[PDB]
Amino acid sequence: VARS
Amino acid sequence: SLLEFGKMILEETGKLAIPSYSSYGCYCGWGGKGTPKDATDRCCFVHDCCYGNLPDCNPKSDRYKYKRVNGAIVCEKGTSCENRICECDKAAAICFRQNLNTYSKKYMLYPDFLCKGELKC
Repeated sequence: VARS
Repeated sequence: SLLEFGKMILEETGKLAIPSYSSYGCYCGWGGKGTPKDATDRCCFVHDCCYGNLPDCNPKSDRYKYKRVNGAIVCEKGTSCENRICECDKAAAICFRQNLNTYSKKYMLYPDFLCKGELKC
């Protein structure tokens, strides 16, 4: 989970 | 973790993360596409990129520890993921503080269709  | 980030945001800005920053602009609370609406939204864009640098970390749930050294946020040593998550959150909280002067309530609950196009990190 990263932001994209 | 998201809850810890929210507390950091409140400490820094005096605004509750929900609802002040949970649905703001194109990138705060649910970022993905569009040109960020203002400097606060750019804080969220960069924060999203920052979490994007950590594909094998879990920033929503993983907890980190930090302390205050006279106002300053100091991330304390945990796992590598925790350290990096903390640095992302710290930067965003500082960024929100630096841009409170232009925060605009009109961008709360900003509708998705007004956020179009990919912007590279």
